Amino acid sequence: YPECGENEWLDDCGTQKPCEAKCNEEPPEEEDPICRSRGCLLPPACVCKDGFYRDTVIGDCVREEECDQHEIIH
Amino acid sequence: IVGGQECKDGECPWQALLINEENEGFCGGTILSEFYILTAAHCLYQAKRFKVRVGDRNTEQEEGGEAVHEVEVVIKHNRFTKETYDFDIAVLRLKTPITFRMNVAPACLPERDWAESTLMTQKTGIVSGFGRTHEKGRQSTRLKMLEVPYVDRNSCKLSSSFIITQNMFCAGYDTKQEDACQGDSGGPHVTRFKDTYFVTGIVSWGEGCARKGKYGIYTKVTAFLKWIDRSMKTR
Amino acid sequence: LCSLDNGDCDQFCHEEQNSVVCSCARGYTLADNGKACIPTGPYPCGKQTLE
Ligand code: NA
Repeated sequence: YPECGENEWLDDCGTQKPCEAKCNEEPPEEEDPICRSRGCLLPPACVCKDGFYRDTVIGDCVREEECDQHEIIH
Repeated sequence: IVGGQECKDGECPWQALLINEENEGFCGGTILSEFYILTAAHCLYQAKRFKVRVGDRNTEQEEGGEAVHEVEVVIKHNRFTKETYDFDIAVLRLKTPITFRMNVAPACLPERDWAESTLMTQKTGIVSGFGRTHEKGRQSTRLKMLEVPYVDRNSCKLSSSFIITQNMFCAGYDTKQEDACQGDSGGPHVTRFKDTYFVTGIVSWGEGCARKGKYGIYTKVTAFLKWIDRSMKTR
Repeated sequence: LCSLDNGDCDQFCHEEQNSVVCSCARGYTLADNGKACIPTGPYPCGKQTLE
């Protein structure tokens, strides 16, 4: 039962994460249909609140205009 | 379910709960007879073992009434379509058989013709299950039922952002916050006629829960009526 | 004519040579009156319990 973050909610079935709006976007032609299943088919997952893309890099759900940080390791 | 009410005792007896290896309910089922449960093809795609609990009312508590039936075999419809939930129907035959009792009785299958003419033309039906109580809410620990008006087809078709094949039908509200939701799939949609409940649909899929301008969509059982029979021959 | 009131049939109403003919779900059997259904069992499908 993962502990969600400011701006993500808890999907006690998970089936909803697959459909999160992703920051550097470009949407599928058809959303993962798993998202329309009314079954509780997966484990709880924090997924974005409506109106919050997930910044690909900083694992988070921000407003749209905030999708932008560059990573490198050492 | 999203807003309706708990089924009082005796109220939703054909209700079945499919449960995972951890005893967590993940779908429903309608009790058709002592050895048979009607569910949605798609609740069973993950593949791992699961059981069947008839008789439950509160899930945070065991307290007599319940009973877990081991599935002896499952018959997924063979033209199902993950991509679009077409033919989202499947029967389960229990190893051991259900002991009808208070809170545990089956629902009747209607006669196609009579169903299409007299049943599906009733104003509503009754969806029911242990599903989360809000689109982004949690699973309900208590069994809930909801009366949902039949929605007309094109009306259904044009409101959905996805295909409404004739193996499926629409039910709910345009705007009212009442609908079935995650955790509810494979549950019963039974239409009542003079104090008798006939299985008329299975809880299939749907865009969100209670979303304005959207209905919940159900498997049109009245079109797998013969399918359901042959399905109960399995020898 | 079934369409007046399901031909006053409690369950499946139908028409045979311009005569409504009632019928029932498995578990039931048609009362003599040809309209109703008598559960030929303790847990006929469709009736709730508390009863
Ligand atoms: Na709605």
